[PDB]
Amino acid sequence: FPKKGQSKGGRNHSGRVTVRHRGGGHKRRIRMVDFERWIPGPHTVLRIEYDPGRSAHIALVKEEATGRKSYIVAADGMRAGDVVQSYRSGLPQDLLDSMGGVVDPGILAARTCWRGNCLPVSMIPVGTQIYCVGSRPDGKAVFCRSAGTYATIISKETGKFVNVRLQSGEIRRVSKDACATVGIASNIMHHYRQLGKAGRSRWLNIRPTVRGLAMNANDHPHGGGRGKSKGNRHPVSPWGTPAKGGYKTRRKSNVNKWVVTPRVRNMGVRRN
Amino acid sequence: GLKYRKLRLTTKDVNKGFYKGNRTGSMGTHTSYGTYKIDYTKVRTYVCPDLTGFKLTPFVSKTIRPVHDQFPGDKLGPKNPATYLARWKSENGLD
Amino acid sequence: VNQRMHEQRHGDVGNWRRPKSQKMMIAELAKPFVWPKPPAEDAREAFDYAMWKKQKTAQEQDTKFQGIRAQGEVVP
Amino acid sequence: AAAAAAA
Amino acid sequence: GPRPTMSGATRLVQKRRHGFLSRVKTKNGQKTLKRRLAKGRLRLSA
RNA sequence: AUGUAUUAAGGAGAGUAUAACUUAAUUUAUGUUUAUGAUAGAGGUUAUCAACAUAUGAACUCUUAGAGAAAUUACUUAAUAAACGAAGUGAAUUGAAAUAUCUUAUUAACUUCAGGAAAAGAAAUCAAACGAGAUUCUAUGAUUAGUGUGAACGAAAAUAGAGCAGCCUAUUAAAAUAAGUAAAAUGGCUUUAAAGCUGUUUGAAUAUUGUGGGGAACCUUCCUCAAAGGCUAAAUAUAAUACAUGAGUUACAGAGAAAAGUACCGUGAGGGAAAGCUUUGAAAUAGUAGUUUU
RNA sequence: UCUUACUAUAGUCAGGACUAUAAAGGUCCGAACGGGUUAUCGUUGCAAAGAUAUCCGAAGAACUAUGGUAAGCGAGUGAA
RNA sequence: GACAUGAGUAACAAAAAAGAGUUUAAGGUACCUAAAAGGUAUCUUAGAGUCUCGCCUAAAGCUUAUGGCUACGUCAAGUAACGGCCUCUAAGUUUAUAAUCUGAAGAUUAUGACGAUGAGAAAACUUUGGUACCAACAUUUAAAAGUGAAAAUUGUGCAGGAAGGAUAAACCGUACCUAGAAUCUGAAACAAGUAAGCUAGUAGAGAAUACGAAGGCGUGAAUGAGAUAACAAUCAUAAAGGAACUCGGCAAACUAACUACCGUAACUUAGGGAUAAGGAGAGCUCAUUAGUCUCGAACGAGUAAAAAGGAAGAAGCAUGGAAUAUUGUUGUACGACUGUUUAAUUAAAACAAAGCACUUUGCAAAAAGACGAUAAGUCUAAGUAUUGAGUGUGAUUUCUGCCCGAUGCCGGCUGGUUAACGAAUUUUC
RNA sequence: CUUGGCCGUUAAAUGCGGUCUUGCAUGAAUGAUGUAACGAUACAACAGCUGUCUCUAUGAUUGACUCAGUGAAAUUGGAAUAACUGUGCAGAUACAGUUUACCUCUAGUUAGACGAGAAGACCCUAUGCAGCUUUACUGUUACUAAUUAUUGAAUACGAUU
Ligand SMILES: [K+]
Ligand SMILES: [K+]
Ligand SMILES: [K+]
Ligand SMILES: [K+]
Ligand SMILES: [K+]
Ligand SMILES: [K+]
Ligand SMILES: [K+]
Ligand SMILES: [K+]
Ligand SMILES: [K+]
Ligand SMILES: [K+]
Ligand SMILES: [K+]
Ligand SMILES: [K+]
Ligand SMILES: [K+]
Ligand SMILES: [K+]
Ligand SMILES: [K+]
Ligand SMILES: [K+]
Ligand SMILES: [Mg+2]
Ligand SMILES: [Mg+2]
Ligand SMILES: [Mg+2]
Ligand SMILES: [Mg+2]
Ligand SMILES: [Mg+2]
Ligand SMILES: [Mg+2]
Ligand SMILES: [Mg+2]
Ligand SMILES: [Mg+2]
Ligand SMILES: [Mg+2]
Ligand SMILES: [Mg+2]
Ligand SMILES: [Mg+2]
Ligand SMILES: [Mg+2]
Ligand SMILES: [Mg+2]
Ligand SMILES: [Mg+2]
Ligand SMILES: [Mg+2]
Ligand SMILES: [Mg+2]
Ligand SMILES: [Mg+2]
Ligand SMILES: [Mg+2]
Ligand SMILES: [Mg+2]
Ligand SMILES: [Mg+2]
Ligand SMILES: [Mg+2]
Ligand SMILES: [Mg+2]
Ligand SMILES: [Mg+2]
Ligand SMILES: [Mg+2]
Ligand SMILES: [Mg+2]
Ligand SMILES: [Mg+2]
Ligand SMILES: [Mg+2]
Ligand SMILES: [Mg+2]
Ligand SMILES: [Mg+2]
Ligand SMILES: [Mg+2]
Ligand SMILES: [Mg+2]
Ligand SMILES: [Mg+2]
Ligand SMILES: [Mg+2]
Ligand SMILES: [Mg+2]
Ligand SMILES: [Mg+2]
Ligand SMILES: [Mg+2]
Ligand SMILES: [Mg+2]
Ligand SMILES: [Mg+2]
Ligand SMILES: [Mg+2]
Ligand SMILES: [Mg+2]
Ligand SMILES: [Mg+2]
Ligand SMILES: [Mg+2]
Ligand SMILES: [Mg+2]
Ligand SMILES: [Mg+2]
Ligand SMILES: [Mg+2]
Ligand SMILES: [Mg+2]
Ligand SMILES: [Mg+2]
Ligand SMILES: [Mg+2]
Ligand SMILES: [Mg+2]
Ligand SMILES: [Mg+2]
Ligand SMILES: [Mg+2]
Ligand SMILES: [Mg+2]
Ligand SMILES: [Mg+2]
Ligand SMILES: [Mg+2]
Ligand SMILES: [Mg+2]
Ligand SMILES: [Mg+2]
Ligand SMILES: [Mg+2]
Ligand SMILES: [Mg+2]
Repeated sequence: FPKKGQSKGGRNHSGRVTVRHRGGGHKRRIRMVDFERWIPGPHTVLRIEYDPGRSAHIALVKEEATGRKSYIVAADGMRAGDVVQSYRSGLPQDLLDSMGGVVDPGILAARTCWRGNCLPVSMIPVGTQIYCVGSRPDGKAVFCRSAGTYATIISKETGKFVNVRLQSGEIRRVSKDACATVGIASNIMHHYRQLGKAGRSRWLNIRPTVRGLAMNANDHPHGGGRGKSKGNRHPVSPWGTPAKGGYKTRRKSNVNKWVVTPRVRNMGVRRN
Repeated sequence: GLKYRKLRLTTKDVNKGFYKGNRTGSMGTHTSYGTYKIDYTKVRTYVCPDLTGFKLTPFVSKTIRPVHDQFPGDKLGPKNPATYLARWKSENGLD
Repeated sequence: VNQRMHEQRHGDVGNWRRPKSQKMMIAELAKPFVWPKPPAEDAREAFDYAMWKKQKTAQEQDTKFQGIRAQGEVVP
Repeated sequence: AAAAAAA
Repeated sequence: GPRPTMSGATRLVQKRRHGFLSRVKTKNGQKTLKRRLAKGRLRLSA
């Protein structure tokens, strides 16, 4: 469906700019991507398409049972013709009766832990790389949907949760029935591209960014002064929020009860 | 504009979809492709009788001086519903 | 429809308004019809064309004298 | 305006 | 100094901003009409 | 300008006998008195040569069904401005010779709701050892008591006048006499510290056989009233119309408006003229004439 | 209805050259068009921002048209 | 408010331009003529037109918009040869409905309604998603050929390119004006500004440049006729010298376009530099001709065919003959670059920029950030740590050192402090 | 300080370029530093070119000028509105003394009338304003922390005693 309106320029329903540096890009259409994948059965990848409003690539799959087509985030290496299946709505009969037992942790992983297959995080063995990690038992995928991102399974519990390490390095507690696609998000070379010119940024709906030092004392805490002057003022946003030093913008009353090992803060040190 | 802009806008001043009728009446309905089908149940006709042999003219000779009707003792002289009913009995009783 | 010139209520005083428009209709007759020709100027005596012509010229000149004054001039 | 100014 | 801001001005925008329906159908517009009516104006809008 | 009387939804568009007003734009009738009125003719367009009183036909379009670029569409026996009133919200200029509390000010303004007025109202009122006896408006009390560092702010009793009306069986139809109420702590408002209003947390009693509230911190006796339920005209506010009065105006005056919220200005909100008559004809100013000087 | 940004629907850019392309370039020369570099004139001007010459961009972060949106306690918009 | 002064002065100069005849209506004079009339000539006011000359011309022309203080006899069922109304919807709007939030006012989400700058059957008679789509760009296609549109076909690049509905003739618009000659906006009869189509021909790569067929114009006396001082503006030429001028080569001049021409340095991010620099050629006439074309009958002839063509020739001071394209080179500072900026005194070294770096955001019901008298809620985003936001720096080569004391932020003890709360207390009347 | 010393450029270098540097008061993302490319940026030099100049002259058009027609503006206390020296609210057409000048216009010109225009932007004043700044005074918020209320249990573990 088309992506049009004043929201493309960074305006909310009031009409004022709530997101700076937006507007004027190319005309786009939104692609309805499936992040739940409840319908079971084999799905044939028809083609790997390019999504403008996404970092990774989307694959147009086709349900061989009904013929319905849908979009899904393509995995690193997934090509046309590959067969994917979602075991989120339970295991099929043919696969369940083969082993005969109630559950065979060995053979199930050998036949279902394939690239592009969506399974509950519990059915995936430890050490597997996934890129559509869910949060709730019946919620869509929310983590590692960007290009080149993935997550590993640290440990499993009898328990209702499983631990996974996200792209940021945060080991957090995830539900047991949370969905997860095996593999890595395609387009792993996205963070290496270079636009080359200012005009290419204007096509992507990015408008110029004016620095606080370039403004007057009336519209920024950094404005004012003769010549180039920071003003002995600690870096802040136009509204007084510290822009450096480690000030966390997460609400204190909203404690993350799913965090096992928090991220490793760099603390302003240089990486390279 | 300075002053003509302050007059009442008419159909002879603008063309960008500005329509304004002259209260001529609705004679049909518009179609979905821009036509008009006339509903003759709304069209009006003029019932003009046969004037052949009619002797009355719109003027009366001034020799016949004007004289108003008199209704002594009756406040609603000409509009009296009783003198109309009583007069009806003698003149025309059937209808 | 024929429009009318906007005018002031009292000629040269009052608010600016516009009279009601005029509507003319042209019927395509099935039988032809021809109008008579106007009488010659020397045959309009039944309408007092002689006196009416003098009064018209008198009013005709009065409107020309006012037009010269409206331009900021005077007849030498 | 006037350009002559004894600034 | 003044500018020629009425160049290319259309009469459709005159009716959408200062028209009559743009006032009777609004909360603030009813004040304008009620104000101009108490003063005695003949031109309540446009 | 004030006073009195009456009245309680206002405008626009276009059209039309240019004193006559709504496509019927000068309708049609009745009664009385008509020069001792009222305050023995001529005349239906060469008209209305009849005033008063009571009736009567007609009275378009928009605001004002729905839509829309008001006076259009499309339908149809579709239809209520402002000012004044109560509550809620609530500034600043200014003064203090600066300025914070204060003052300006329970002001302006805005929002909601309501009627021709509204609100308020027949004491859980004031008084002080005597007594008054609802509310509302005006004056005195009063540049007072009192508060405030100051600047300033500022009552009540009572008196006089305008009106006067009491009730629950309310001249419109309501109470089985009022409990999360009175009251307390705390945060505010108001204010003199009481009384009154109020968010939060808590939380009573049952009539002079002295139960409850009040009487300006507070306690006590006495006096006084009887909350947590209601009704009520008049005097008052505003607008319109009419009339009365005038050491009020008489045209740069009086209303902005003697043809006006019109012309004109502004995108707009909004701003906003000039202009009387047949009388008189000052000063400045201009071209000449007489005398006189150059 | 000016103007800034955004937004919807539309429209315009003679000709030529280089470049890997027949079409892939904030490429080149240069009209329309859009800017306003320098100079002179004008300064009770033709003009309360104009005239002439010169100069810059001219397939792009381009320009233009008709609508719409965001402005006045907080500041709308702002390649500032 | 009236009337003076300046002053009967400035002004009526877009570097298009006028000259000589004719003529209508009304009226004012002189003469002829005295019966009024009429005639001849002339002047004034308002017009019209003929001949000649010039200007605009991808306009100052024609046909139509936005619009209009110009004027009202402007005529349509539909197509050819027409828009609106009407139907559908975009961005958005809503004193419509429901729910929700909210000191009132109101706000929010859904639905409905409304809303063009878009899409709407047939007619010279008519009533699924590349099996795709109709954004940009390129290509091909109504068969005699060429050109320009319409629509379609095929392909290319990334920046990945609407929605919805379908599929016997009413009502409204129709005049005139388009800005160099009487009409729009700029206070106005203003040397400014404003949309679309057409806009002869010659000559060219061309909408450049020059001419200009038709058409219009050479203003409403808002002017006209003379004279041709100083000086000013806008221009032309110039002996010898050639920046001696000046803050400074300001201004002006030199240079210039074209060819399928030759040639081209340091340096370089290997693309450039470069159209470097510096040279050559050009018009008219003509020998000559492989094919194409024409004429006659393979061959012959022909440029009253397009082209090719050469060390050919003629004339003049001169053949890029007139007009149009405004020098070359060199060393630094600043900013990489193309761009943007104080509308109307500063266009730049300032801003932006690709790139670089740091801080921040795990999305379990609110990701952070922004907005919300203040919330629901909206953008962020139908995004997910290679995401978004904020801050600084400002491509790339070579590099980015020392100090955590001060300040800020972040983290950390079964710690100290610690208001409210509160064990234990203490009063006035 | 200062035209810093030296070298090149110029007949002549307070300039420009290179270098030495003991830097009033360079410095590393308030980035340091060197090239290609780019620039209506700024500075300096060369060649060519020219009326920029030595040094102006001539010519053309439109104004200027005269005649006819139409017809402004700023401005103005009133004026019979000379020169010099002195004087004086301290720079005289107007006062003192002396001198000079028949009355009146036209076209030029701008020395003066402390010429006209804008109740000086500079400077200072006022217990006058506005915006901005901060570890100014006094305040409100974002945000952070504890707790009554909505709101109830159960083990503990333990401390007061
Ligand atoms: K018209
Ligand atoms: K006192
Ligand atoms: K109290
Ligand atoms: K009671
Ligand atoms: K600009
Ligand atoms: K039609
Ligand atoms: K509300
Ligand atoms: K030059
Ligand atoms: K030759
Ligand atoms: K910078
Ligand atoms: K820099
Ligand atoms: K340190
Ligand atoms: K520190
Ligand atoms: K540039
Ligand atoms: K003095
Ligand atoms: K002078
Ligand atoms: Mg940003
Ligand atoms: Mg950036
Ligand atoms: Mg920036
Ligand atoms: Mg700045
Ligand atoms: Mg600040
Ligand atoms: Mg500094
Ligand atoms: Mg029009
Ligand atoms: Mg319409
Ligand atoms: Mg302005
Ligand atoms: Mg415009
Ligand atoms: Mg309605
Ligand atoms: Mg209606
Ligand atoms: Mg009193
Ligand atoms: Mg004091
Ligand atoms: Mg009781
Ligand atoms: Mg209480
Ligand atoms: Mg008490
Ligand atoms: Mg009480
Ligand atoms: Mg007491
Ligand atoms: Mg008056
Ligand atoms: Mg008088
Ligand atoms: Mg007189
Ligand atoms: Mg606009
Ligand atoms: Mg380019
Ligand atoms: Mg001058
Ligand atoms: Mg260029
Ligand atoms: Mg160019
Ligand atoms: Mg003079
Ligand atoms: Mg003169
Ligand atoms: Mg003159
Ligand atoms: Mg004559
Ligand atoms: Mg609709
Ligand atoms: Mg349309
Ligand atoms: Mg013009
Ligand atoms: Mg023109
Ligand atoms: Mg005009
Ligand atoms: Mg041309
Ligand atoms: Mg013309
Ligand atoms: Mg002429
Ligand atoms: Mg010479
Ligand atoms: Mg020479
Ligand atoms: Mg020199
Ligand atoms: Mg010299
Ligand atoms: Mg020769
Ligand atoms: Mg630059
Ligand atoms: Mg400027
Ligand atoms: Mg400039
Ligand atoms: Mg860098
Ligand atoms: Mg959030
Ligand atoms: Mg460092
Ligand atoms: Mg430390
Ligand atoms: Mg306490
Ligand atoms: Mg630094
Ligand atoms: Mg003259
Ligand atoms: Mg002296
Ligand atoms: Mg004297
Ligand atoms: Mg002079
Ligand atoms: Mg003097």
